[PDB]
Amino acid sequence: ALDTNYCFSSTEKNCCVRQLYIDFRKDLGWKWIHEPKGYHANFCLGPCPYIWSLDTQYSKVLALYNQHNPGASAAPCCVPQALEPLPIVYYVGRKPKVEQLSNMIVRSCKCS
Amino acid sequence: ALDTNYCFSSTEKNCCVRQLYIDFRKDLGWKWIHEPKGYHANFCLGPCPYIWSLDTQYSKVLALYNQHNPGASAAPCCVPQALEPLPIVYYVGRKPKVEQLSNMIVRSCKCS
Repeated sequence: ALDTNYCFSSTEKNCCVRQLYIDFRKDLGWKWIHEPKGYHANFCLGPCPYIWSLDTQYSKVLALYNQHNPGASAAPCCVPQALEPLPIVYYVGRKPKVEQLSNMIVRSCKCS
Repeated sequence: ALDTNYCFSSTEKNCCVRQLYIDFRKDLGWKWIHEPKGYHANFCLGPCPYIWSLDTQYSKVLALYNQHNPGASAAPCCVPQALEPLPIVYYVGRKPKVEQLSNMIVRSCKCS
């Protein structure tokens, strides 16, 4: 349950959902969307120690390796698990159209 | 095609598969396997700039954000894509058994 619900509810040094806002024009150079002018994408940050949402088998061994070998580089990394859509409005000429952009918001992270 | 084939033929500063050997007894404390005594698991390390194997839409967006905002933290991370099994032998009493442990070798990485 490494979601925005848990992670935002606390400070948390391990892998977790972090606040992030993106301006469509300032950050992507997307000049074509009408609303919103940007959105809260969030991102995944934090170390992946053993027990901490190691889902795959390889994660477990890899995390475990890292314990018995601290300064290693080799470690599971914190990445998104659940992604959610973002509804927007853009004009095509002066007809407005609503599209739903898939997987734009991270709601939860994992270690991989 | 960020696989061992590509990744090992050269050095590569971006997200790519990196060599790693894991000793069952020394690194995991596993005293129950007979063969092998260890194996080459490998791992995923390296930066994820734009274009560099960005799979989900969010990854692309995140990478694009990072172009317009260089030292940003918010960035796709190098993680495995393809995992391959490892065949092993362990004793049960003195009868030997042949098992396939799933997803134990990383063959390729991606940016997420």
